[PDB]
Amino acid sequence: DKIPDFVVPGKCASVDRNKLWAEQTPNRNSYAGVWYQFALTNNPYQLIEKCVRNEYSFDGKQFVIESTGIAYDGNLLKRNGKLYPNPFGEPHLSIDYENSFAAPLVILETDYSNYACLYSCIDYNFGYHSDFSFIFSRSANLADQYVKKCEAAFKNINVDTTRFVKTVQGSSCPYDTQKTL
Amino acid sequence: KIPDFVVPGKCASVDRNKLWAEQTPNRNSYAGVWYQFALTNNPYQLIEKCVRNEYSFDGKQFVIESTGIAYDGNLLKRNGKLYPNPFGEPHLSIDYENSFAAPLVILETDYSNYACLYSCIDYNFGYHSDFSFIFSRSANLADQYVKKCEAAFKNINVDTTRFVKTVQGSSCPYDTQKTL
Repeated sequence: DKIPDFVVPGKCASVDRNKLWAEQTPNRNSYAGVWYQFALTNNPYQLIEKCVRNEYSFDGKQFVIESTGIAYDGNLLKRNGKLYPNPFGEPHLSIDYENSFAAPLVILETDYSNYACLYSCIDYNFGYHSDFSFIFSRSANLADQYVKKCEAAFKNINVDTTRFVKTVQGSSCPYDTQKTL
Repeated sequence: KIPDFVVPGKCASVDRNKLWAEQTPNRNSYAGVWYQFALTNNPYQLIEKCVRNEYSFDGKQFVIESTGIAYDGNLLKRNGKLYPNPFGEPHLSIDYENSFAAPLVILETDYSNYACLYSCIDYNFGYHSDFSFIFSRSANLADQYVKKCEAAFKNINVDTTRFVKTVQGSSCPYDTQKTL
């Protein structure tokens, strides 16, 4: 039998959230601004296929997100999101979007000015989990030195980095239009 | 050949504003204990049998203590919350410790006997998954109320043959569960 490659035997990995959480709380303003999705592992929830541009505004208690790009049907699309602390006090953020589920979102590693390596995982009741990983860049491109940092981070939590797929970005993307949606 | 909870098409349009208008003044009457009578295939629900959900309303949200027997046969408690959708959408979010949060619509309830609950998520490939539940104030639920939920789910084109009954009743250690 075959199943989606994002449904994986066993439980979600450990991932040292308290340390990350404590590193990241002082730095929220530095995480704000525009992040481009450089690559992601197979994600059946992401409605934006190409030119994925995530604009974050920090209001002192959460991030308000405008996510834009080209949808799977070829039209421009804007999605309104939020990133806020997990409501049970767990050491991670919840990422939430209009007309969507909300999920944990761990920042496995970031330097704030070039890249971010993001991770979400869910355990199922039948001995499997699904996880969803992302490489974010402050630009349309991302140098291999930074990509390799994320590769290391994901390998360290036993994520198969051959699962990453690059997202269309760059001069073919109507970013100046997207930012006005 | 794909799971029976991955269904073609978009999530149904459900008439959430009418339901929110009806329900928002009655939150207090939704508190207390609800047993899960039946549900459609759900890969997220960690409690297999004897599912007992105790709701406390604080004015703004519900706190939930869910107990029963896990899939390994051991007792389990899960902590949940049910709060208004943070974007101001006319539905609640159901959230549990160390899980995802999802929309949760009350398609129909009489507060004193039954509730018919519904969640749906859209995929980027044009299918959806929905997750439906029949709750009862008791371990059993009279047929008339089962039928009311069936009609409410059929009205939004959820295939009610997907429901499976949850173990409830004498085989269940509720007084231990109350305790957890």
